[PDB]
Amino acid sequence: GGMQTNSKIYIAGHKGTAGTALVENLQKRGFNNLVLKTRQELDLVNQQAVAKFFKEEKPEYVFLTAVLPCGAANVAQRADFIYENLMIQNNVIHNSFLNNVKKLVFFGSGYMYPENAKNPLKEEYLFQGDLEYGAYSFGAAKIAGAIMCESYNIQYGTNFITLVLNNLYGTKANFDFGKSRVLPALLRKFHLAKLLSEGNITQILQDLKMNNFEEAKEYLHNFGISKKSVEIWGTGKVRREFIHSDDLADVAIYTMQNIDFKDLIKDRKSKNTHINIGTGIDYSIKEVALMVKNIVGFSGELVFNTSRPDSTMDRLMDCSKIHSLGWKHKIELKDGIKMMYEWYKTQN
Amino acid sequence: GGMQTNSKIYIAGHKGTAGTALVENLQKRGFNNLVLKTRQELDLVNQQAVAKFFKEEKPEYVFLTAVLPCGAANVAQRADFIYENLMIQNNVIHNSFLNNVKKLVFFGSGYMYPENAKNPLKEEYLFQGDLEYGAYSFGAAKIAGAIMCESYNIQYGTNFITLVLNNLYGTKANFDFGKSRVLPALLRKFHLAKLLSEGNITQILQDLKMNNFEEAKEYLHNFGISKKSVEIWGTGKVRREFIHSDDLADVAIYTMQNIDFKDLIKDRKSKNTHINIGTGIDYSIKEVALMVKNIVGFSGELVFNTSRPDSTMDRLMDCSKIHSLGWKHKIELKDGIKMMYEWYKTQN
Ligand SMILES: NC(=O)C1=CN([C@@H]2O[C@H](COP(=O)(O)OP(=O)(O)OC[C@H]3O[C@@H](n4cnc5c(N)ncnc54)[C@H](OP(=O)(O)O)[C@@H]3O)[C@@H](O)[C@H]2O)C=CC1
Ligand SMILES: NC(=O)C1=CN([C@@H]2O[C@H](COP(=O)(O)OP(=O)(O)OC[C@H]3O[C@@H](n4cnc5c(N)ncnc54)[C@H](OP(=O)(O)O)[C@@H]3O)[C@@H](O)[C@H]2O)C=CC1
Repeated sequence: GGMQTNSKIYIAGHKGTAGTALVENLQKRGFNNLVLKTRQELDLVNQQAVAKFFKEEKPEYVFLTAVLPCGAANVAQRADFIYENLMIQNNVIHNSFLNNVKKLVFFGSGYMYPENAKNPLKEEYLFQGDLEYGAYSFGAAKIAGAIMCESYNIQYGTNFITLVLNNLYGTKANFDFGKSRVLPALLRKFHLAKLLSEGNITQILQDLKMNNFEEAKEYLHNFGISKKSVEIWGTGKVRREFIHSDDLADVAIYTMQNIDFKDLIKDRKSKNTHINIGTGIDYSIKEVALMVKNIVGFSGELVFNTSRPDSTMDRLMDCSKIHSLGWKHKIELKDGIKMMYEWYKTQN
Repeated sequence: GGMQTNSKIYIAGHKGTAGTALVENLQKRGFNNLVLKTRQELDLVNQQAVAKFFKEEKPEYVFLTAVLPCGAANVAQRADFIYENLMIQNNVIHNSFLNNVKKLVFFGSGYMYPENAKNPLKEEYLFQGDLEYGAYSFGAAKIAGAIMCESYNIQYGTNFITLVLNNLYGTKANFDFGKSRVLPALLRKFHLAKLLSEGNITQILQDLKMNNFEEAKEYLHNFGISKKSVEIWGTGKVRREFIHSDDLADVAIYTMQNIDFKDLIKDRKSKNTHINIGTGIDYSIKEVALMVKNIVGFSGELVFNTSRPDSTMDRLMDCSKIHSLGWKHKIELKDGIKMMYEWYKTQN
């Protein structure tokens, strides 16, 4: 009946934001029989390496967090987003089946839903219109991962569950400036703005990768940071939903212990058995940036540059299905950002 | 203008219905430099074997015809349809790019289009609604195939074209009942029912490769074959489009010679760069069956078994795009069935 304290657990991609929170929350709950492989010891795109790993380690449970993620900086990698994510998904999912994995959890993305779908997004809005253009191939790969899980559950009686989320953040998130995840990057930008407005050359230099402070200030300004203001592109009315990675780990563990494919099936032709996860509430980028600015204590202005349009669709999950299955989020956004900022300050 | 007589051409899946016609057409047209590998010498799902083949063979052009087809007999293989076809597509397309293949042609399916799309199906109907339940995971795989070709073309400037077709038949078809498509299967059914009505036990045993007539008669009845009737599972009302594999080979070769990715993009609106191929004409399964019945000369009647959840989905391509690009079909259905039947009695 679900995971046991001695169950062998593989968290794929365990160094990422979701993966780190899954490791720490599993062991806080008493599950420490973990199998972990960094990218350098196991390239999940390589089918031979993945098949060898599953044959040797025989994990009983799998949390598949590894991804090549679509972001504003790397959007040109249209081919890589579909190839690499399809290969990770196929390799891990099929080899879990071959080696009699008990349950698996795969994480979907809100980019799998049509660009013009109604918010809040229901699980049955899959395939109801075209995907957003920049995330088109990434979203198609996420669709194929969700359909793969379901197709293995139907043909082979596996228990492979897809949980779909929008924006992740966490106590120990990826604040690196290249793969610019929305909430961690906003937090760091207001933190650097506060350090700049205080005249703190050293901690800026340490917090950045850099040794030339004039180069640092130019780098700050490219991201809208100034002594007396933070400027962000757009109207500020684009709306986003966020989930703290402790809540991500909480629902993923709850799914392992409680939600089986039979719990999701329709009366006949069962489809759309993926489950949305999230907090069910969204905020405008203006409301989020202001919450970060207050938590950080930056004294300067918040400015929205409406000359270059934000373009983006709103994304908010309808979480009524996971609620009915017995799980709801524990961390509200203001409390979650405060957790993230306290860890961030005690870091470098 | 592209492939030359001495260009090295790889036809993946060369022993199949599409692949056999492509091979004979290429050879008879003077292309003397073909690489062919059976499934036993090259498993296209195995990434390691495929990467070795391209690295060590360096084909210049690729026709990707290998597939796990979705038919009425194997509809239960819902997981194999998406995993196996995704792996074949991923391995061949990516290792083509990795080894500087000049051009590739991939075959999509009309199951990639929404079940309730209007007919004739336009290329832009991709993602405008859900897929039919039986072909769902197969159609999702074929969607990802078409999107990967386009994505590699966009990011890397490859020249990977997707041609999308509905029902395939051909002169040297697979008649083997475990995998045979609906037109070759109907052909063998009426032929067998004709032999049964004529009473020649010996020829039935030879066609079925059986040495017990009581087992033979049980096998025929279970496939709906009798002295006085052939039954078909369905209403017989659904309308489908068929293309003969010689026409498929012709348009695949015509595409390789004439149609480039740069021809397919309307500037910034580069999406739906797949191309429908077909004959532009529909037939109900009832119309097809008694056309087959009259060509084999069976004296009996059709019988329809209604079944709990029949397809109800028509499939007919809109071919305006390929027609404007300079190709039209040549082989009408009645002529193609007669070609197939003449080859059939050559084997039996
Ligand atoms: N974060 C978000 O805002 C969203 C997250 N999700 C989903 O949540 C899941 C995890 O997200 P997140 O935690 O943000 O992902 P991260 O990008 O933070 O971490 C991903 C992990 O995958 C590893 N990885 C990538 N490619 C390979 C590979 N070929 N072989 C081995 N390891 C590899 C990376 O390793 P390295 O660090 O060495 O590259 C990294 O540790 C993903 O499925 C993602 O799509 C869904 C929607 C949005
Ligand atoms: N038939 C129809 O009505 C429809 C057809 N299509 C299109 O038809 C195209 C192909 O037509 P067709 O040629 O008739 O399909 P077939 O199944 O007739 O041919 C498939 C070929 O690929 C080979 N193959 C399959 N898997 C592997 C593998 N893992 N390694 C090596 N070889 C493999 C098979 O070999 P083996 O014999 O060893 O399996 C066979 O020779 C597909 O791309 C599909 O899109 C689309 C929609 C409907």
